[PDB]
Amino acid sequence: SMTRIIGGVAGGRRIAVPPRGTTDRVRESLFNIVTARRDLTGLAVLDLYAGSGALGLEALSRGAASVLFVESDQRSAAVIARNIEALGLSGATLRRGAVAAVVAAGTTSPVDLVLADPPYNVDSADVDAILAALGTNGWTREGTVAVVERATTCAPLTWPEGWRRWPQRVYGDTRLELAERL
Amino acid sequence: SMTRIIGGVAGGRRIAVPPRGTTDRVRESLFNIVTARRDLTGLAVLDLYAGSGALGLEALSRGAASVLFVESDQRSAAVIARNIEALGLSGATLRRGAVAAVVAAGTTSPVDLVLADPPYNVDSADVDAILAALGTNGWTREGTVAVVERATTCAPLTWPEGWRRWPQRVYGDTRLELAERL
Amino acid sequence: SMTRIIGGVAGGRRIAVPPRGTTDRVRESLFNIVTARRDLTGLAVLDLYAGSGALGLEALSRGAASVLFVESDQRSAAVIARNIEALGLSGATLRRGAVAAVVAAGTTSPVDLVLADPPYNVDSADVDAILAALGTNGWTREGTVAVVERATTCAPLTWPEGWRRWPQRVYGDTRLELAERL
Repeated sequence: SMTRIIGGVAGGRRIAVPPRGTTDRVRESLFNIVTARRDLTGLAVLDLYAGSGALGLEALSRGAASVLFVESDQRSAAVIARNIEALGLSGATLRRGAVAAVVAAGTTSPVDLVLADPPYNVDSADVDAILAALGTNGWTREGTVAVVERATTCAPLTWPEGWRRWPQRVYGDTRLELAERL
Repeated sequence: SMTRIIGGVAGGRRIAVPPRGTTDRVRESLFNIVTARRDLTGLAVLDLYAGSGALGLEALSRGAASVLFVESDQRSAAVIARNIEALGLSGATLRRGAVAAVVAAGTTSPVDLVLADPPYNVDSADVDAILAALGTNGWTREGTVAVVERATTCAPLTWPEGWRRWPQRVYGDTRLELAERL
Repeated sequence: SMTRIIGGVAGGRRIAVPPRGTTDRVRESLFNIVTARRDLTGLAVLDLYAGSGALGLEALSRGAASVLFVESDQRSAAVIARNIEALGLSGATLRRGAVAAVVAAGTTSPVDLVLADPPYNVDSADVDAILAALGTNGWTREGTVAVVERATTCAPLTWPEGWRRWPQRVYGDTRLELAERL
């Protein structure tokens, strides 16, 4: 199947989705929330468990300078690459690998916005460990926003350390947890 | 003379200016900067040395929930009141009094955005004392943005405390200094 | 012009006065009243809108441990400094700046006695806000005495909070308002 980029310069353009996931309201809202509180212009973005790439590509559409997509599934990575090419927007890099492993090894290049939509079978307590790692392994700096999409049946996240949680939002059966590094 | 509100629901509407200050680019750019990094929706605003009220009325036009205008000069207060009326927007309060003395006495009602364009004969070191007072006397909370408009010939401000300075902007012979409370 | 210190170790010594306010009985009586109820020995004093410094210097003469003089006018600050040096008494500090802005920014060092002779052009409502600020911003502690000298044509002060007013005194066309922090 396909979904559509919501807003920005590629708004209304179609992108492919790998096999299931499993909304437009959720993605629209996510970016209304973020862009209400931050300009995407010039921002570096990390899109974890990227899947189709819908979240990172939305960010690029709305003026982010860079997005690193991290995705473990090879067919999903192919779909991401195809979507990057179809949109024609600069600044995308694709890293195919086990997400928690990439996150574990860290970086010297922090981002300003982390987007994550883990698969159904990732427990919230392992996500919590990823959130700690974002803080300590170079991925974030003061002001970095992290957004995690989870089904409402998943246990809520436990934010670490020095993150200020934003208000929690629900949409049908999906929850968005949002926080910023102090 | 008159100037115009730049954007928001009253964009284009005229407002009166007291016996002069003495731009549209400065006011436009101020709000481009702030509204890139913060949603004005629902915010509480403090407009110090308000003069015509152009800054605080701009904030109201763009969706601020409240503005407290503070102004010492009686004719200027009269102009501000006329402008609140002319515009017809809710959420405005006018307090006529000596601005530093108002700030000194404090509040239990913090704001999210402080706008200040002090007259030419207020020294920067006195503004510095006001910026400290905003911190300690109830006017601010974590996340509050402060913006001070000064002629380029004035000495730069010394931010106190735990404010993080944003990049400094200059426009002709006006500087804007912007910061947020950590 | 010149005036004389009334009492204390510097009793009867001359001090210079800036371009005028515009008495000896007022200052004599002020200290008769205060020293009837409080010992000056070892006290910390604040002299706001100090002008010539005549009040704070009187306090030092009678045994105050310290006086912080606050005065905005540069020639007046020069006169205070000259008077401090002429008397030769220790414990004087001179802070030149906008008085309400100094008061706004506060302190971690309270005083026992506040003396204030605001200029004619300062409204009683702005003095009232200073009086509030004195209580909340670190300038006072339990027992601190505040004394404000005003022309009888000025409206009376509104004392805040947990101040107990002492009896009001009048001397020609000057009033003294005295109170103590509960």
